Amino acid sequence: NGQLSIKGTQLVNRDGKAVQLKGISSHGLQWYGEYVNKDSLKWLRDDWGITVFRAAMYTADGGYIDNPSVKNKVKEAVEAAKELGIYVIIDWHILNDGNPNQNKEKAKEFFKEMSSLYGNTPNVIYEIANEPNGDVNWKRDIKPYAEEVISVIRKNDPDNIIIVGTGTWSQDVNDAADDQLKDANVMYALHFYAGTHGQFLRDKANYALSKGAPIFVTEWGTSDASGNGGVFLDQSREWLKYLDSKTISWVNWNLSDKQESSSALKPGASKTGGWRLSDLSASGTFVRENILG
Ligand SMILES: [Mn+2]
Repeated sequence: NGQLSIKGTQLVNRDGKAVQLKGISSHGLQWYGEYVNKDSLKWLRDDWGITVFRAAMYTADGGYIDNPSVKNKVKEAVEAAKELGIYVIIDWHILNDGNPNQNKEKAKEFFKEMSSLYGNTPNVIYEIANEPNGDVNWKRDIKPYAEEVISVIRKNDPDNIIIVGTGTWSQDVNDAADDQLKDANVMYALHFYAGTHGQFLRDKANYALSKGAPIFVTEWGTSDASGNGGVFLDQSREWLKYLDSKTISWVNWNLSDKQESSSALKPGASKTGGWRLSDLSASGTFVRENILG
């Protein structure tokens, strides 16, 4: 494992071999941070074979902007990841606050603090803006934000991977690819839902890679885009086959018992892991099967 770096569009480990990370994301830490602890992460490492865990620290909706103490759960997750030898994504999970400039001063302060703490920790990956959305585009809105935040992180952490979200809920990776950041260790987020997104979205990804823009799927669901609507296993297989075909790392949404199809767990499932297959939802079962391979 160790230090990650990027060879062209390909994430590699410190040995210089290609690596395709696979894992699962928390739901918002202000609501479901109870599922995020050294016990549950260890169980995911050991039972599911995860090699990456995403700590989805919402900014809006009772998240870090209104109550910053949720940052202690991010640090808990990072310390768990270090002890367990897995990667951890620190995800500044914008959504209702769809332009990343809305909370930019607080993001910069947050990332200054995290890079300062974890700037020598190879476990950590920064995801600086989960899903830009609304009338928010790369050149005008998302790129200038990413430059300022990357500049902060790089003062403390010169080499860890930074993943930058793209327009239309991290769909418009082609627009990023036409105006790339210069940072040597940047990747662009692509998010999809198996019940909603299809070939048009793969073609955008293909276009971005052909331009040298690396892609990492920090969030995808087996559901349609609402997160409910049942599970689309055929489409999900087709998407994972496509990601495999390009060695694209991915992180499923989401580890929680929220009552909707994209949640991996059924209500009542332990907060500290050790789940029977009857504790897993249809999504959770599929996702776990695919991480194990
Ligand atoms: Mn580093």
